[PDB]
Amino acid sequence: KLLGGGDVDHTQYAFGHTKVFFKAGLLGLLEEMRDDKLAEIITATQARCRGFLMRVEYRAMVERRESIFCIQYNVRSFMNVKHWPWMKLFFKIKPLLK
Amino acid sequence: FDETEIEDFKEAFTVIDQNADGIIDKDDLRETFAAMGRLNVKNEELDAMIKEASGPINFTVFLTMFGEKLKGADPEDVIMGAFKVLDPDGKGSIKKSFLEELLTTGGGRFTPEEIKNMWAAFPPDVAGNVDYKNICYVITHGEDA
Amino acid sequence: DAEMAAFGEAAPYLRKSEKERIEAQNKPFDAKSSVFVVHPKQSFVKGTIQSKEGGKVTVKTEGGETLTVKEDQVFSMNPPKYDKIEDMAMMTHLHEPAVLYNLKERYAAWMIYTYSGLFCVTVNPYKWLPVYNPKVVLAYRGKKRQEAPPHIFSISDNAYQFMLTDRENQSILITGESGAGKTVNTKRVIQYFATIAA
Amino acid sequence: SKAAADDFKEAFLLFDRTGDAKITASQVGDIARALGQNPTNAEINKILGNPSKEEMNAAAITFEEFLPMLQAAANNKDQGTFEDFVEGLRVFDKEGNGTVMGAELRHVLATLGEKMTEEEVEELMKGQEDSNGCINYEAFVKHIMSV
Repeated sequence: KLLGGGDVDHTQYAFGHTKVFFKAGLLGLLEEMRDDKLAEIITATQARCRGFLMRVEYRAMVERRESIFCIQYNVRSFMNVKHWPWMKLFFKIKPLLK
Repeated sequence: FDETEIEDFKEAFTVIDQNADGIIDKDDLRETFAAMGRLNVKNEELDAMIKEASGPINFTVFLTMFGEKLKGADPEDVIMGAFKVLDPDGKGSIKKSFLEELLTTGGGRFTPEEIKNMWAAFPPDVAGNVDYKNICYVITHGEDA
Repeated sequence: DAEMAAFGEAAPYLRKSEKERIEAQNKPFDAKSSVFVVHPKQSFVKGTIQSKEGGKVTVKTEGGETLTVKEDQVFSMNPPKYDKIEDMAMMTHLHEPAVLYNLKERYAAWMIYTYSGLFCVTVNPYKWLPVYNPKVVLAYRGKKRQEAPPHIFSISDNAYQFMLTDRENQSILITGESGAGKTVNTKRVIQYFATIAA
Repeated sequence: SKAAADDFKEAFLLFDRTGDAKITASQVGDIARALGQNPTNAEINKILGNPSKEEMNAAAITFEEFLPMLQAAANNKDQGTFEDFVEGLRVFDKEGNGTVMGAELRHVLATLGEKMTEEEVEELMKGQEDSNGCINYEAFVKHIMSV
């Protein structure tokens, strides 16, 4: 079923009861490259992780970024306002509303 | 400025502008204060409110004056968003010393002296960082509830 | 590793640890330069291609020697993926040297059974091995030769299998020179039959 | 090239804790990753040593060395193919569904090859593995390539 895919010569091989048969030295070349690519691999799967790992660190020396501000400014308002006639008014009044 | 907050300022502008012409003059300020119970509202208080504007208080002059004083104003749902990220397990009000350390050590706006002023009218729980939610209420609408 | 238990003690002489393998197949290789070559004293030794005389070849050796030999005195070398291949006939390099060399390597590692197609090559240990081990006998019992490493009981069991599966008679042809040690095998095969179906 | 991306210089001012516009050689690995480059730690190590640069003794940096080292690492981004990442984990567990048992991926990511701390391994599984003990790596590798 696997060999179903690939832009490969569906000739060059042949199957049988315990194994596939394959011609040479190209496919041979392919594999080799492949071979190196796995030495990397885990290695390759590590990297992204590592990468990615720090990529979240930046967002943190980072996520928080705004939630603070929000908190920051938000308080300041109040400190200013709470002493304002109009705002006290709204306050006593805010309840009668619906 | 979200649009419902601008509609709340339009409703407050209509309750203070009792002549309904679109410009709050000093007579509107005095008659709104007298209808709230202020029989002794001095003319110097009305003149200090008008001295914060460069022109007549129409709806866009009232919005720009409130914008320039509320440049860090945050709605209650975004303050509770940030406090749910500070208490990510939900329900519990966060510790007093955790909010003092995280305000200081992250930002200059969270410096201590300011943290003593935060505890000072925002009471204990609020100040301490244990309760939560009452501080979001009084940051969007001041004074004791 | 996980699999091997049945043998356990024999294992090392049948198969290699899953990293010994790994450490061998996954290693640096330079095809275009690495090669096998003719050799006046030693039959075929390995080397690295240095230059190219247009139809002559100069090669370094593994021991340190330099020879300029014909183009066809030079033979490719299998990628490391084929280190101590159970079935040399799976190699992508069907040479004379590569065959000699495969046998040789898995012997220096004490593996006496290596397949070469249908054959079951067997090399005289000249010493004792836990292979004829009464644990092995079972292990090889009911296993196609692809489910287990190169060994004579493989042949011998499969025969049996095949015997009952296909309803055909079987044969085993043992052959070698005077000192190859066939009787030994023959006998050993025989015990096998007697045991597994008495 | 500039496309002169001057935001790499602005990010160097966010990683230099002294404000003198130099970044130590031990930070260069993690800052290449934060600029959108994933060189393996052995590669970052080799290059360094390759240039007779010792990461064992005190180091400083200048922007004039960090810029060309990021540009030498930027050619190696053609090694980041997601077909091989999902097929690696598809060969790591049986059956036709992409699930690693929790502790298999945690012990392999900490002890196989470039050692990732178990603190970082728990921070990379947090949310994608639920209480069944089965990590769906189709969505797990999707979210790892979202950063």
